[PDB]
Amino acid sequence: ISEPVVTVAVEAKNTKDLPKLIEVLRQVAKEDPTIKVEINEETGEHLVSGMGELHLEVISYRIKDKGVEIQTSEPIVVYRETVSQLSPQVEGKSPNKHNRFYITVEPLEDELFKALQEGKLKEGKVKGKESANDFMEYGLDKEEARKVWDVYNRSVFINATRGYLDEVKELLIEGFESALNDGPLAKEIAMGLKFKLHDAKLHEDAVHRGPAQVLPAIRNAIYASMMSAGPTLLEPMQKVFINTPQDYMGPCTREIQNRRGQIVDMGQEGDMATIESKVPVAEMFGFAGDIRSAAEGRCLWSTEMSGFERLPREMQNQIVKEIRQR
Amino acid sequence: RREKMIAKIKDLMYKPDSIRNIGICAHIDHGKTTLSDNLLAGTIDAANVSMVHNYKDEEYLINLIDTPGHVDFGGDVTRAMRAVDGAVVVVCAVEGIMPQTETVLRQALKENVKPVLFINKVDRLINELKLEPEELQKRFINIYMEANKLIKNMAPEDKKEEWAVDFTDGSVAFGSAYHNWAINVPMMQETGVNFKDIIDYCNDDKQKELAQKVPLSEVLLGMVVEHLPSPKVSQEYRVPNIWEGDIESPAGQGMITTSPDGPLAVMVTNVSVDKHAGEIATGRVYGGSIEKGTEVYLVGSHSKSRVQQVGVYFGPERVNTDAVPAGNIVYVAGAKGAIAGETICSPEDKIKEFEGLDHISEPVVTVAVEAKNTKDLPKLIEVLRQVAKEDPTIKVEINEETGEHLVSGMGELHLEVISYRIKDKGVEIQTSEPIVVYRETVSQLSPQVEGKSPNKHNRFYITVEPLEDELFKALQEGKLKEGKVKGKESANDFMEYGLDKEEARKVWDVYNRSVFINATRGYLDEVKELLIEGFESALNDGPLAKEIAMGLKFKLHDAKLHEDAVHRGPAQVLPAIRNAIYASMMSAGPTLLEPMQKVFINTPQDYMGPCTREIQNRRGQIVDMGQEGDMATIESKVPVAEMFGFAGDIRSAAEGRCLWSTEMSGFERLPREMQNQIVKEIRQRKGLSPEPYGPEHYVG
Amino acid sequence: MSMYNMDLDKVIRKINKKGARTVGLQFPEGLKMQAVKIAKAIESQTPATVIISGDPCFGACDVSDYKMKGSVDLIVHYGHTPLPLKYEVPTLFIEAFSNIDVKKDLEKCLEKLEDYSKIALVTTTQHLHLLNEIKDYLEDNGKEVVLGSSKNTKKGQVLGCNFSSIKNLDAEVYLFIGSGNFHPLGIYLFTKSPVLALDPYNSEIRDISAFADRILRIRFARITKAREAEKWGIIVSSKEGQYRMKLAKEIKKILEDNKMEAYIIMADNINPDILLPYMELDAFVVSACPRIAIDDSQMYKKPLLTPQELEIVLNKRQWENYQLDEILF
Amino acid sequence: NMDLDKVIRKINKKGARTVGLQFPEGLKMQAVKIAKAIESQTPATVIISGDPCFGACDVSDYKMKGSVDLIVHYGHTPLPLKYEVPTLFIEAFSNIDVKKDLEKCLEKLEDYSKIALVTTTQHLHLLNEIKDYLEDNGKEVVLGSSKNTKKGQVLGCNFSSIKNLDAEVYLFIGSGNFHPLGIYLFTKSPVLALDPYNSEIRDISAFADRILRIRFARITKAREAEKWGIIVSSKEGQYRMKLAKEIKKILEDNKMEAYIIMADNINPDILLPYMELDAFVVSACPRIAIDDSQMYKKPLLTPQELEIVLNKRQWENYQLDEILF
Ligand code: SF4
Ligand code: SF4
Repeated sequence: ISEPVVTVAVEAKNTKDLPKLIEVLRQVAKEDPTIKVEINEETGEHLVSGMGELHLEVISYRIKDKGVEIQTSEPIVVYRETVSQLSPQVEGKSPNKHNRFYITVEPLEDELFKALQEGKLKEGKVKGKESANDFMEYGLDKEEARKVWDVYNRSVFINATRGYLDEVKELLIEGFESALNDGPLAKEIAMGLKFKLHDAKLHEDAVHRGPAQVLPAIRNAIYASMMSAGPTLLEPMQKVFINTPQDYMGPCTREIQNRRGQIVDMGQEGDMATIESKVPVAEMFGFAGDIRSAAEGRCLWSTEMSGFERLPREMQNQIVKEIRQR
Repeated sequence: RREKMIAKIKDLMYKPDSIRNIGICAHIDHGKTTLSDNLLAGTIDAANVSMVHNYKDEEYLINLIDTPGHVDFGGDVTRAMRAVDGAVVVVCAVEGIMPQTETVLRQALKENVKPVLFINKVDRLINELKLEPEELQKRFINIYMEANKLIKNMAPEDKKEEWAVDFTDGSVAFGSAYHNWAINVPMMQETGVNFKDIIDYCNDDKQKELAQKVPLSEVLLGMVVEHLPSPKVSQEYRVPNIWEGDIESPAGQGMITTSPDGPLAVMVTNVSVDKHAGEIATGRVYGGSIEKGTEVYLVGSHSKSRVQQVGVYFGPERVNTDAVPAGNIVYVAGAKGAIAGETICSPEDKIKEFEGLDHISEPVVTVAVEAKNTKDLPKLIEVLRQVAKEDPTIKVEINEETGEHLVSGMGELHLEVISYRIKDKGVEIQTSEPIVVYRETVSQLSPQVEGKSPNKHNRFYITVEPLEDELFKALQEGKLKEGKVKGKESANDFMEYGLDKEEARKVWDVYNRSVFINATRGYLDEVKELLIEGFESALNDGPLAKEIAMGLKFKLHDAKLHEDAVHRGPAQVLPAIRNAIYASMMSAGPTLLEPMQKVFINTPQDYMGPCTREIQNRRGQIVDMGQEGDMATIESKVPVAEMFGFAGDIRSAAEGRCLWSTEMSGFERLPREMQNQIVKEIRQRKGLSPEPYGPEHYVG
Repeated sequence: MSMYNMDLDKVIRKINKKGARTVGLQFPEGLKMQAVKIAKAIESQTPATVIISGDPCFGACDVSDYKMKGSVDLIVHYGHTPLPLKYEVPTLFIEAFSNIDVKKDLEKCLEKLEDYSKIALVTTTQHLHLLNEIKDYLEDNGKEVVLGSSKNTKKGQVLGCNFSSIKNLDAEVYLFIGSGNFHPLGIYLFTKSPVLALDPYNSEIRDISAFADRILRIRFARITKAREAEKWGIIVSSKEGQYRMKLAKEIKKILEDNKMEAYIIMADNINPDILLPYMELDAFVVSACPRIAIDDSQMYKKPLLTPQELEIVLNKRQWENYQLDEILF
Repeated sequence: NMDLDKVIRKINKKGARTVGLQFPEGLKMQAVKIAKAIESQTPATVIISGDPCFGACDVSDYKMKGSVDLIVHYGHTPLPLKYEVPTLFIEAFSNIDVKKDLEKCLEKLEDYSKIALVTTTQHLHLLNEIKDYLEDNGKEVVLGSSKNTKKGQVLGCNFSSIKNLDAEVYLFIGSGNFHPLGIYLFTKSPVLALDPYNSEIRDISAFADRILRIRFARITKAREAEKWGIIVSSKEGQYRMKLAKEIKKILEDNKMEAYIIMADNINPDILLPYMELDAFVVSACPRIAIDDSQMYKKPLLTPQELEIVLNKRQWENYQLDEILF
C-alpha cells in the first residue's frame, strides 16, 4: 500500500451505530488497500492510516458508503523513530534488581533495512537454524547472522551470550516486539535498529525468574540504549511531480519551497514545465489550496513515497513536544 | 612545691606587663617541636604551654601558644598569629631562610607580631662546613639581613627600624635546640664565650659542656622577655589590625588598654575534646574578665552558654581559676560547641566579632570511607561520631542502600585530614576519591502539569517556580525553621520574608529550601500527609541527577480522584504526586548548581601574575585585590570542581611563598553550556540511564 | 485528624465484654492510615494484642476470615456494611461514617435538578446517614424522591458490583452523594439514565455522562480486540465474596463449545503482573469483582472482560444491552 | 522437566474431577501446556493457581480448598507442613547439560582437598555423579543431611544439613546466591557456586562483604527507631506468630512501641501507610530482609539483626534467620 504517512481518528456520533461502524471501517479498508486501520484499545479511537490528505479524504468520504454518521479528526503526520550513532552497552536490572542484562543498540545496515522494507526478508522470530541463509541473503555476515533471535518490527535482536541467554528467549522476543511498537523518541514505531546482547547475569535462580523479572529488565535496557544512541524522529517524505504552464513558474517554485520543498529535476516540453521536488508530507497539509493560488490553477501535482526520512534538527524539539502532549 | 609556682602564676596573671604571649615560626623540619619541648624543659603539640621565668630579678609568665604553619590551611595560620604578640623565628643554619619561613613570618608581621630570630642547628654548620669565626659571623649576618628585608617590607611603618633584628643588642641568637644551648651577643659578653669556643665545642663533640653555662631555656626566654612585647604594650597597636570594631567604643578601649574592667572580649584559639577531660576552648582575653559560672554569648553561634570551669595554664596542665582577666591565655569548659576562631564576649555588653563567615558552612565535597576488615565496623561508627563532634564542618551519612560511610566536608584537603584523623583513632580504612556535592533547582516558572497514578484515574495538577530569595535566604540563615507547617498563623513569618499572604496561609510543608503550597480552595485531609511524604521523597533525589533539590515553590492547583475517599491509599496518591513533581520540574528549565569557594591568596607581588593566572585557569573570578608591603592579597571566587590539586599548582606558581585560605560562598548555578556534560558524568557514575527521563515519561 | 467516626468506643467495649484476647483489624486503603493510632489505643485500654491486616482490602467481599482463622479471636472490619457471607471468625463491622455536612450544598443541588421531578437518591456506606436530610429538603422543594433497597444493599446504597437497590425504581434522575467517579459511573452504565453526583468534599455537582461515554468507547475497543482471541483465561478470586467458580466453569465449557481453549486461573488479588506468565492466552474473563475489568483495564495490554462483555464477543448479548456484572449472595 | 506422565498417573488413580497446579513464578508459563495435556487425557478441569509462589512454604491449600480435589506442586521438596488438600510434589529436575562445566569446576577447586557438596531440589539428581567424579579425581567429598533435608540438600531457611561437615571448602550447585551466602555465613569457610544454567563459577565471600556492610548500615539506622512494625505471614510455611509475639514483648520491654502486621505477600507497598513506624522486623521468611533490602526505604531486619540492634547479640556474631519446622 501507499506507505502510511497520515493517520486520522474517526468515531461514531451515535455510540450505538458502533456495531456497523466496525463494518463500515473494514469495508473502507477492503475497498481501498492504501488505507490501513486499527481500533486503539488504549484510546478508544478508530484510526485510519493512509497515503496523505487526499488518501485519507477518500476513506472519510467512503463512510457515506457505509452510512456511519461520524466525526473525523485532522490528520497527524505518523512518525517512525531510529538512532544516529552506536550506543555503549547499557544494563537493564530485573524487577528485584536480581538480573543485569547488557545490550548495545546501533543503526541497522542499509542493505538489511532495504531487504526488510522491499519484502525480500520476511519478518518474525528466527527459529529454524538452517533458515539462517535468509539473513545472509539480506546482507548479514553468516556466522554473526545465525545469532539473530528475532526479526521484529523493522529491527533485529541478536544473542552473543555464550554457554547465558539460556533463560530469557521467549520473554526477550515479546519484549523486543513491545520495544519496537513504541520507540524511545516519542512512543512512535521504531525502524532500522540492531540490538546486540553484550553481557548478562542473574541473582535468583532460573525458577524464580518469570515474566515480571525478564520483561522490565529487557524493556528498561532497550529504551535507555536507544535514547543513548542519539534517537531521531523522522517525517515521511514525498517525491512531488508538478506539471504546470511556464506562465506560473515563479509562483509554483515559491509554493514548493514554502512546503520544505527542494527541486530534484526540471524538464521543459514546449509551453509546459515538469518540476520534480522532494518535500516532507508533514509540511504539505492543505497543499491543494496553496499550489492552486500560487499557480492560478495551472499546475497539476502528485506525490510518490521517498521514505520515512529524519525530521529536521531545529524543528525536532517542538514536534516531540506536540506528539507527547497529545 | 607546685603550690608555690601556682600561687606565683595567680599573682602574675593580674599584671599585663609581666606576660609574654608568643609563638614559634619555623619551617616544618627546622625543629619547632624540639625547641618547644626543650623550652618547656627550662612533649607538647598543645593548645598552649605556659612557663614562669625569672629575668633580671623579676618573674614573668610566658604563654607559648600553638602556632600551626601549614601554608595551605592559612585560616589556622592567621588565627594563631592573631593570638600572639611576639614570635620566635627559627631558621636552620644549614638550610637558611626557606619559603615557608618567609610565609609564616610575613603573616606574623602582618598581624602585628614582633619577631626575634633564633638560628638553630649551628652544630651541623660547624660539623659540615667548619667555618672560621668571621665566616660564622657573616652567615648569621646574611640570615639576619634576609630577616630584616621581610621586616622592612611587611612590618608596621612605625616599627620598621625598632622591630628589625640586630645581632648587637641580642634580638638575634643562635644555638642548637637539640643539644639544649643558645647564645646571643649579650650572653657572649656575660660568659666570655667567643665564636672560636663554639667551633671547638662543636668539633670535639663537647656540646654538653657548652649547654651548661649558656642554657637554651635561660638565654632564649630571657631574649623573649627583653625583646618581645607585653599584651599591655602590644594591644595599643595590635587591636585595630586584629579586630574590625568601633575603636572609640567601650569594648574597643577596654581591649586597647588591656583593661580587665572592660566588657569581656575573647577569641577562641582552639577547641579540643580531651581524652579523660571533656571539651575545652582555649582562648585569649583581649579585654574584660571571664569568671567561672558566668554566662557568655558566642557571637558566631548567635547563642549563649554558661561557663563551668575557667582557668589558665601551668605548662601543658591547666589550673582551675575563679577569674581570668585580660592579657592572659584562658581555658574554659562549657563553651556550648564553640569552634576555633569564635568570638566570645559578655552577653549583655555583646561585642563585635573577630572572625565570622559570610555564608554558613555547607559541605561541598563527599568521600566514601569503609573499614577494610568487616569487623572494625561498629567502632568505625564511634570514630566517625567522635570526628563529627570535634569538627562541626564535617557531616556524615551511612548509605542503607550501599553500606558506605559518607563523609562530607569543606574541600579535598579538609577530607584528607579527616581520613587521616580516622587512622589516629585506629580504624584501618580505605578512602575513595572525592566527589563534588551538587544541588538541583528550576530556573523558570512551569506550566500547570498533570501527574497520573498507575491506575490512570488519579491525577494532580502542580506548577513549580523558583522560591523567592527572601524565603530561601531566611531558611539558609536559620530565621525560619524547616518542616511541616503546623501552627497556621505562623504563615506570618513566610509573609515577612517575601511570600504573598494567600501563598503563606496555604504553605503546607517546608523542606530542602522549599515549600509545598495549596491552591485548591475548600478535602485532602487523609491524602495531605501522603502528599507531603511524596513531596519530600521527590526532593531528596531530584530528576536531573538524583541530587538534592532546593529552592522551590510547589503550587498544587487542582486534583481528581476516581476512587472512594476511603478506598484511596498511597499506592494511588504517591506515584501521582511524585510523577507530577518530576514532570513539573523538567518543564521549568531544570538547573544544576555548583558549589563555589572564596579563595584567598597572600603572595609576594612578583607572583601576582602567576597566581592570578592559576585562578583564572580554574574558571576563577577575581573579586578584590589588596596590597600590604612587598605582598599582594588576591580575593577570588572559584568553583569547587576546579579546586582539586590547587595546593600543588599554586605552590609551583608562587615558589612556595603562597599562604592561602578558602571559605564557602554558597552554590552558584552551573553554566548552561557546562550542564549537559556534568549531568551525564553524574548519571554515568551512579549507574543510571545515561539521559534523564524528560516530561514524556510523566505525560500520557 | 478524623474525617470519619471510627467508634473506638464501641469496638473496645465489645472486645472487652466478649473476652477476646487477640483482635485483627482490617482497613480499606483509605483508612489504613489510622491503623497504628487505633492499635495503640486498643492495646492501652485492653490486655488484648492487636494484629493489623496489611493485605489490601477493596470491600466487604474481602474479609480476612480464612487468613486469620485460628490467629485472632475477633476481626474488626471497617468501612463497609457486610455482605451476609459465611464467617470463619467472629467479625465486627464498623462502617466509619463520614463527618461531613451536605446541608451547605443542597441549594446548588436544587438548581441542578430544576429539570427533574422524580429522583432516586444513592450514596455509599459512609454517607448513608445523610440520605434523610437530603430527601426531606428535596421533597420540601417539590421533588419526589425514592430510596431503593434490595436483598444485598441497604436503603439508598450502591456498590460497584451491586446496584440491586436501584433496579425497579425507574426515576428520571439518579442523584449520587459521594466522592469519586466510580459509583456514579456504575449507576450510569446500569441505568443509561441521567446521573448527577454531589462530591460533598469538592462541593462540586457533576454530570457523569461524558466520562461514561469515554469509558464505554474503550470497552467497545477491548471487545473488538477480544473477537480475535482463540485461547482464554477465566479469572477466579479466592476472595470470599468474589468466588464465582460455578460461572467460571460454565464459561469454560461455553468457550470450548465455541471451538476455543479456556483455562481457569484462580488467585487472591488480580493484577497484570500475575498474568504475564501465561503467554499463550489472548484474553481474560473476570469472574471476580467485575469492577477490576472495567476500572483497571488501562493497566492491562491484553483485554480483561466481564462475563456480560464475553456474551457480546460471542454475539449472545446485544450491544444495546452492554451492562455491568453483579455479585449477589 | 515436568514429570507429566507421573502427575497423570496420580490424577487418574485418585479420580480427580478438578486438579490444581502450583508453580514458582519461574515455572508458571508451563501451566497451559500441562493443563491442556491433562484436560485432553482425563475428564478433569485444571485450575491454575495464579498466585505469586516463592516455595514449599507457599502452598495455596486454603485458597484451592473445595475448588480442586488434588494439587500438583512443582519445583519444591515438601516441608513438614500438614497438608489439608491432597497434594503431589513434583521436583522438576533440571533440563541441563552439566558436562564440560565439570572440568572448569575441578580447575577452580585445585587449592582444596576435602569438599562439602550442597545443592537444591532441582539438581538433586546430579549429586552422585559429581560426588563420584571429584572422588575419582583425588577429592574427599562429604554430603550433609538433617532431619528435614535429603543428602546434600538445603533451603533458604534450612541450612542445618551443612552445619556440621568440617569441609575445607563448600561447593554449592545452582543459581540463587542467597543459598551460597547462607552457606558462607554459617560455615565461615570459602564457598564456590556453580550456576549450571549459564556456567558461572565464583567465590561467595566477595559478594558477602558488600551485603554484610549493607545489613550493618540497615541495623545502624534502625538503632534510631522508636516505633517498630513486626511482619508475620499468613503463608502456612512462613507463619511464626509465637516468635512475633515474643519480639513484640521484647521491644516493649526496651520501652519502644511495636505493632504486629500480618500479610500474605510482603512488599514495600504494603508498609507505605504505616508512616509512624520507623523500621520493621521480619517474623516470616529470612530471605525477605536479605534479598529485597534495596526495595524498602525503611530498614527491614531479620530477627537476628534486631538482636544486634538491641545489643543482645554482637554484630561479631551476625547470623542468618532459619525456619525450623
Ligand atoms: S465492587 Fe463489589 S465486590 Fe468489589 S469491593 Fe466493591 S462491594 Fe466488594
Ligand atoms: S527461605 Fe523463605 S521462601 Fe525459601 S523455603 Fe524458606 S521460608 Fe520459603
